[PDB]
Formats: sequence, C-alpha cells, structure tokens
Amino acid sequence: AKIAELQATIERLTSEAALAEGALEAARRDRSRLQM
Amino acid sequence: AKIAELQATIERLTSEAALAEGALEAARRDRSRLQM
Amino acid sequence: VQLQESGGGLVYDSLRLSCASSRSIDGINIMRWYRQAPGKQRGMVAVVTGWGSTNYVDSVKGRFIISRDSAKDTVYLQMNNLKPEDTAVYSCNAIYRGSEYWGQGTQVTVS
Amino acid sequence: EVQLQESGGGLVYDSLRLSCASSRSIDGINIMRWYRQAPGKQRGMVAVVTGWGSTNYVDSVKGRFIISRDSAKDTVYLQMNNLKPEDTAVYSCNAIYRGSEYWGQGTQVTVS
Repeated sequence: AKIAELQATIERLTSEAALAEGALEAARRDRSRLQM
Repeated sequence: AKIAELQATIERLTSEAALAEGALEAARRDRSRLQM
Repeated sequence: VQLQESGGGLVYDSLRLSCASSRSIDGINIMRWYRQAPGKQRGMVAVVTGWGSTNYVDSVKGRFIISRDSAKDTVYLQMNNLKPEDTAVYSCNAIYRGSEYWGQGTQVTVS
Repeated sequence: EVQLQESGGGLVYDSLRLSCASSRSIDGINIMRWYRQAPGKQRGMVAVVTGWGSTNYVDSVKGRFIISRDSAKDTVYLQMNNLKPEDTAVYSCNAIYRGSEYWGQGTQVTVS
C-alpha cells in the first residue's frame, strides 16, 4: 500500500512539472521575442 | 531500501520546481514590472 | 475530499495561518501553498510532503516557513514581518490520494 | 558518478535515440528523463518519463514525441516521427540516482 501512494503521487507530480515547464518555455521565448 | 531510494526521489523533485519557477516567476514578474 | 482555508489577514506578520483537511488526515502526500496577484495566473508558493522537506518558492528564504501537526491536519506556515508585494490572495492547496484539491483563497494585504 | 552514456544521434533535416542504456543500476529504475535547451536561452526538457510507465511529455511535442523503453536490455526509447521543421532541439537523457542527478555528453540534434 505504502509503495502505491508514493507511486501515484510521483506520476501526478511529473504531470504537473511537464505542463509547467512547457508553459515557461513559451514564456521565456516570448520574453526573448520582445527582446528582439 | 525499496522505500529508501524510491522515497529519495520526491525531495529532489519537490526541490526542482521550488528552485525552478522561482526565476521563472521572478522573470515574468520582471516581465510585468517593466514591460506592461 | 474536503479541506479548510482561513488564517490569512489584512495588514499595512503578527498573525497565524492554519491549514487543515476535513479528512485524509496526515496521509501526508505532496501538499502546497499558493498565491496570486489579481488578474493573473496562480502559482507555487510552498510545499511539504511525507518529510516536511525544507523547501519553498525562492522568494521565501527567511520569510515563509512550514510548521505542522496532524492535529486536524491543521498544518501551518510562517508569515512574519512580511514583504509587501505578496499582497494578493494566498491559498494552501493540497493533493491527496492520487488527486489534487483546492482551498478557498483569501484576499490579503501584506505591506 | 555513474557513466550514463547516451549516443547514436543523427544530424539531418524518427526513432533517433541517444542510446540510453546503463553501466550502473541496469534499469535501477528510480527516476530518469530527457532534457533540451533552445539556443540563447536556459535548459529544459522535451519529455520527462518515469520507471512506472507514466512517461508524459512537454506539452507541445505531443503528437510527435513519444517515449518508451526496453529494460530487458536496458533500452529506453526516444521515438519520434514526421520531423516538424522546428525540431532543431537538444536531446539527452537525464537521470537521478541516489538522488544525485546525472548527465551525459548530450546533443543539440540538428534536425529540421
């Protein structure tokens, strides 16, 4: 059971991070565009 | 030990974002403070 | 699941924050704090997990700190002699039992 | 330090893979991923994957970037198709053993 909870929260957090990281990829390239 | 290193994952993980979006939030704040 | 959100306040700190769950007590998954300057996108503030790991969002080192008991899952977080610009809605926000969950969020002046 | 070498890329205009095997912890599957970094900016990730089958992706590369694995000889898969002319991007695995993160030679795979 314990392993189950650890596992599930792992998958959720990688979901979260991937979305957040794509978003700021977009934001940083936007910052660079307004730089140029 | 199956716990010990599986559990050893999250703390670096939760440390990753916490450092990560900091500048990413700081920069987009610094996007907002001086652009719009 | 059900949660509880309160404890923020309105200042210019000397106040307490108390963040609990109505259930799922202390099954301590990853669980987080949030804030948002209005008209914008809400985000990360502070997070504690199975270990109460000592990390938050960079803008904290020396200003926002965790402190927990499972009393009613009423985890806390330390918000003293503040920094103003955070003046916005704060919200602890926890993710439990394979699913995320959201609190109320309260308008808060800090300055 | 564990030499996590990856290799086998190509430089042209699509299962191209920094052949992402192991010399330690042969699929000592704890935590691993790939990263990327677009020139003139910081680093990032194309896809973050997990030993637990939950191998999700960076929000954009959907429809073209999928990750799978072959642990039976420790061979995780960077499989692509139909190169989007933007796809000049850096490709390299990343891993976290004993908590310590790990990196290789990596590559800015020159592909359209």
